[PDB]
Amino acid sequence: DLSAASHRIPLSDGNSIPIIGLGTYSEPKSTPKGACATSVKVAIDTGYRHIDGAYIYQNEHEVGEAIREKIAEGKVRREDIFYCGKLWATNHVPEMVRPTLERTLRVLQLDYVDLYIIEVPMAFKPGDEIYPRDENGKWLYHKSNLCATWEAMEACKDAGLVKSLGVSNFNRRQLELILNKPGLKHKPVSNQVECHPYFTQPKLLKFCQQHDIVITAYSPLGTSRNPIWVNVSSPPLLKDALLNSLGKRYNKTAAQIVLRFNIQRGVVVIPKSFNLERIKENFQIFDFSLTEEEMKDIEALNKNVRFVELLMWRDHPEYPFHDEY
Ligand SMILES: NC(=O)c1ccc[n+]([C@@H]2O[C@H](COP(=O)([O-])OP(=O)(O)OC[C@H]3O[C@@H](n4cnc5c(N)ncnc54)[C@H](OP(=O)(O)O)[C@@H]3O)[C@@H](O)[C@H]2O)c1
Ligand SMILES: C[C@]12C=CC(=O)C=C1CC[C@@H]1[C@@H]2C(=O)C[C@@]2(C)[C@H]1CC[C@]2(O)/C(O)=C/O
Repeated sequence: DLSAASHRIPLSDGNSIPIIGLGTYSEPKSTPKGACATSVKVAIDTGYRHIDGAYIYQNEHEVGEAIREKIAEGKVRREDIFYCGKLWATNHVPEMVRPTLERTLRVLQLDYVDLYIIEVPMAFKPGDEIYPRDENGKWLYHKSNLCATWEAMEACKDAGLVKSLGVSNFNRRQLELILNKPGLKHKPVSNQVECHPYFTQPKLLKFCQQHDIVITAYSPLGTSRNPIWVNVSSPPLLKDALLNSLGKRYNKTAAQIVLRFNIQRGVVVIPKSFNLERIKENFQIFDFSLTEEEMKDIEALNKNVRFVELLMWRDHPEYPFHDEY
């Protein structure tokens, strides 16, 4: 079915999305300049046709640099590349949405993005600081109004600035809000959330499928496990006994096993790697398939524990991780 040359799955709005993509977040201070650009280029050469990024990653300009060069050389046409950008918490004010998208378009130097999503359901105080906090370190929040923000996102698609609209880190309630919104124009086609063998998102996935919403699994390899923000209570996902055991069976790494797992269930994966060898390794997941029994055993690894909890914002009205899903 899915192959290296053809692995795009349909979105509810008529568009399609490559089931595998390259994630581009990397610790700014511990990441060499140009690393993201080089990686995106290698990814496209390897076969990737989906790049997931965000203005707040502070490297969106490198992403554009790489994409434009590949188009310029004729490696791919703009329509062959799928780029996803995100609207940060400090840009949820309706009037700020379009200008925020336009900024990203100017940074990437492209006419449009394939997918633009609300980064988090929580709104933070607008400004030049992506992490608002007063003198006491108290997080400066802002009253959220998802419906209004969405209408602003819908306007962007009406203007032809983005092909598809979606969300990220949205729970069932927040999704319903948009889905049941009076006079809804464009339903969200995707919800990007943490998803892997240790957090399979069983209920959220079923809900999203009822509405034809595709789930993009971020941190599909269990994250970089940076203690500064990652909950390390759970052991290294890639060190899992079963995942590695199944890997020996197909002569694949645990990383490849976990990526095959999600894409085989229709979940898009956006593994991040700025390493030449690992970028290639993560794409080699079309030359084999997991048996149903194996698929069920891997799913059974679910621990219901998030690597990305974002506890520092558990008090924000829109914190999405309080509910079961
Ligand atoms: N929307 C949201 O709220 C949200 C949140 C977090 C992340 N994301 C997106 O999701 C992407 C993926 O998640 P993530 O970066 O957190 O995590 P991840 O993709 O789960 O894991 C990345 C870590 O794994 C390493 N790695 C990559 N391939 C490997 C392989 N084959 N074997 C062993 N280690 C490997 C990477 O190091 P090397 O680079 O050295 O290979 C890096 O430290 C992000 O980069 C971003 O585009 C979205
Ligand atoms: C999840 C998150 C927000 C949405 C997104 O697309 C990607 C990321 C990955 C990096 C996270 C970021 C945050 O939410 C803020 C964090 C957690 C940052 C790493 C350190 C950080 O910048 C911090 O500690 C300041 O608050």
